[PDB]
Amino acid sequence: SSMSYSWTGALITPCGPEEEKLPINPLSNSLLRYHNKVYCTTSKSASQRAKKVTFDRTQVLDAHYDSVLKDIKLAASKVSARLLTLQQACQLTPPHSARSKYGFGAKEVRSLSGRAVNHIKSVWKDLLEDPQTPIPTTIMAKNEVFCVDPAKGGKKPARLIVYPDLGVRVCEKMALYDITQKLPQAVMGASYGFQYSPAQRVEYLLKAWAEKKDPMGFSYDTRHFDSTVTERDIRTEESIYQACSLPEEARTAIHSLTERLYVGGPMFNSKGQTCGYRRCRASGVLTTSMGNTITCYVKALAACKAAGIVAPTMLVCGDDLIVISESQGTEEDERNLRAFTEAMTRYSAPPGDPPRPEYDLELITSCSSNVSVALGPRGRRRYYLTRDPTTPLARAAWETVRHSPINSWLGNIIQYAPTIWVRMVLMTHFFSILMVQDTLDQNLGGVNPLDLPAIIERLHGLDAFSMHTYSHHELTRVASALRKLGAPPLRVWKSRARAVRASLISRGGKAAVCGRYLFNWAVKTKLKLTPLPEARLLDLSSWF
RNA sequence: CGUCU
Ligand SMILES: *O[C@H]1[C@@H](O)[C@H](n2cnc3c(N)ncnc32)O[C@@H]1COP(=O)(O)OP(=O)(O)OC[C@@H](O)[C@@H](O)[C@@H](O)Cn1c2nc(=O)[nH]c(=O)c-2nc2cc(C)c(C)cc21
Ligand SMILES: Nc1nc2c(ncn2[C@@H]2O[C@H](COP(=O)(O)OP(=O)(O)O)[C@@H](O)[C@H]2O)c(=O)[nH]1
Ligand SMILES: [Mn+2]
Ligand SMILES: [Mn+2]
Repeated sequence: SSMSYSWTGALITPCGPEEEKLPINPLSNSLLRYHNKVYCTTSKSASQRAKKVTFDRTQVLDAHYDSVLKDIKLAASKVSARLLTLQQACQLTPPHSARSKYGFGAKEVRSLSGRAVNHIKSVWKDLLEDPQTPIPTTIMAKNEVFCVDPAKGGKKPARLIVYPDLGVRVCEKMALYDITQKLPQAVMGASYGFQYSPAQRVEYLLKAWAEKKDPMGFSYDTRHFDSTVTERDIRTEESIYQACSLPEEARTAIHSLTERLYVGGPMFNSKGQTCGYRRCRASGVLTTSMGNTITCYVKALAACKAAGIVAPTMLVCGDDLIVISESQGTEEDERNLRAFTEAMTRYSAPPGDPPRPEYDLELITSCSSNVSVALGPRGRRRYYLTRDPTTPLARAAWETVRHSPINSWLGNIIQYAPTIWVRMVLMTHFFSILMVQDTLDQNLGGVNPLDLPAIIERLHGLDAFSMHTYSHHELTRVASALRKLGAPPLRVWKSRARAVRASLISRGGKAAVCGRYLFNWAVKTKLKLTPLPEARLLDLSSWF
């Protein structure tokens, strides 16, 4: 049947010179040694990611799909949505957003400049009326930093990103932005993944897993999920959008966006030639993150009934997904997950790595993270969220003229602040750099470094300063990830942080706070860390 | 490029 893409042969060009590493990486050449292993996915490789994602999709839905889709449309019934004033939509355009062909950019859209407000008024007028003629879209390579894995091919090709003009993107928010805010939370309930915070996700899977008389979990993600999206899939997506209370102007524009934009259309490279025709999800539209999640919930929930997964609890975050269900004996469980994958490929959502049932919560990985255990200050099992530190580390060493990595360090130091690798490797190197730079209180990312103990206690609680025995898996992984990248062994970071703690305490003030809290683990003789006044005297909602 | 915390 349908082919996800049909190419013209025109290279996917780069929309701006690509960064090259320098002969000295001054910030990270103490963090790790093997810089030759850290790469970035240029548009050269885009040529070859194209091959990976072009193929012949063919679905075979069945009574299990159609039973789910029906009650999901019944969830959609209880949702009331509203249009978005052309102004309000312009106000939600991101500040660095890519400018429009027709001479105006994000700065002009957000300040309601006259020229932009008229062009968008006419785009939205072409959206109403003309419901058939496609909307031209642009196709970009996406540059990303990784570590080479010789096992799995050496260097990943660049993911492909496809987006309409800026005029169109404001119109999408008009038609669909309010939908996105309500629909998934309504159709999927507690199974909606983006809803939870890192601590909340953990509390969930822990509850889901103890609620079983004999738990069994697995994760499933589909391969090339943007490409496995058939046209019927998108139109059945609209079928759910339209099931809510919409002003009639919404339905017209929605229906026209689904035809002219979402179901496919031409594609042009940054140079401007014709590049191909797309017949799948264009990753890079408003619905992308929500369509993905909803479609995935349907196909998943369908396949759960086909295979007979019993009492399953779910957690969908886009096309990543995890099911904690009731074990049916080992050898039925293996048979069911094959039925599961079987349905999921008859739904045009084949897997990547084939799923496998696991009976220990640490071995399930969804959204590039897993759950592990450590011991808390009192001796209690503390469950946190961790990951394979390979890619965060490779990114800590990405250092060109344009890009500086200190953001990458903080972004992970916060997100994964309880993990052994952050506590010992990232935090040690972070303060070790800023004390020497003497830039120990800039405003990196709208954040101040000297607040980290307060921020961390706000988000992960005081135990992130006092967690000590680490799970065997997590040790072997951290140890081996450092080894893979040239970084010192954990032993060396223990000594390095012992000293970074010294300079921090001795600097006094808010610095000495960081030294005693973030590096309690380093000292021979701990200090009993009490809560901080800023466990509420810190606004809990600047990003969370 | 889009969504999100
Ligand atoms: O490696 C990432 C990541 O750790 C952090 N980052 C980016 N986006 C987010 C979100 N949504 N939540 C949490 N943390 C985030 O910063 C790194 C990305 O920046 P990068 O260095 O890759 O790009 P540039 O060098 O072009 O720009 C420097 C940025 O650091 C800067 O723009 C800053 O504003 C990043 N930043 C956000 N940026 C953004 O556009 N939107 C957001 O909502 C952002 N939120 C945050 C939140 C925090 C806590 C930080 C530290 C930075 C953020
Ligand atoms: N626009 C955009 N979409 C993304 C990005 N990453 C993931 N997605 C979407 O979410 C889906 C999840 O895919 P992923 O698990 O990252 O890898 P894949 O399934 O092999 O393509 C993708 O097909 C995209 O549609 C991104 O950086 N930008
Ligand atoms: Mn995937
Ligand atoms: Mn995924």
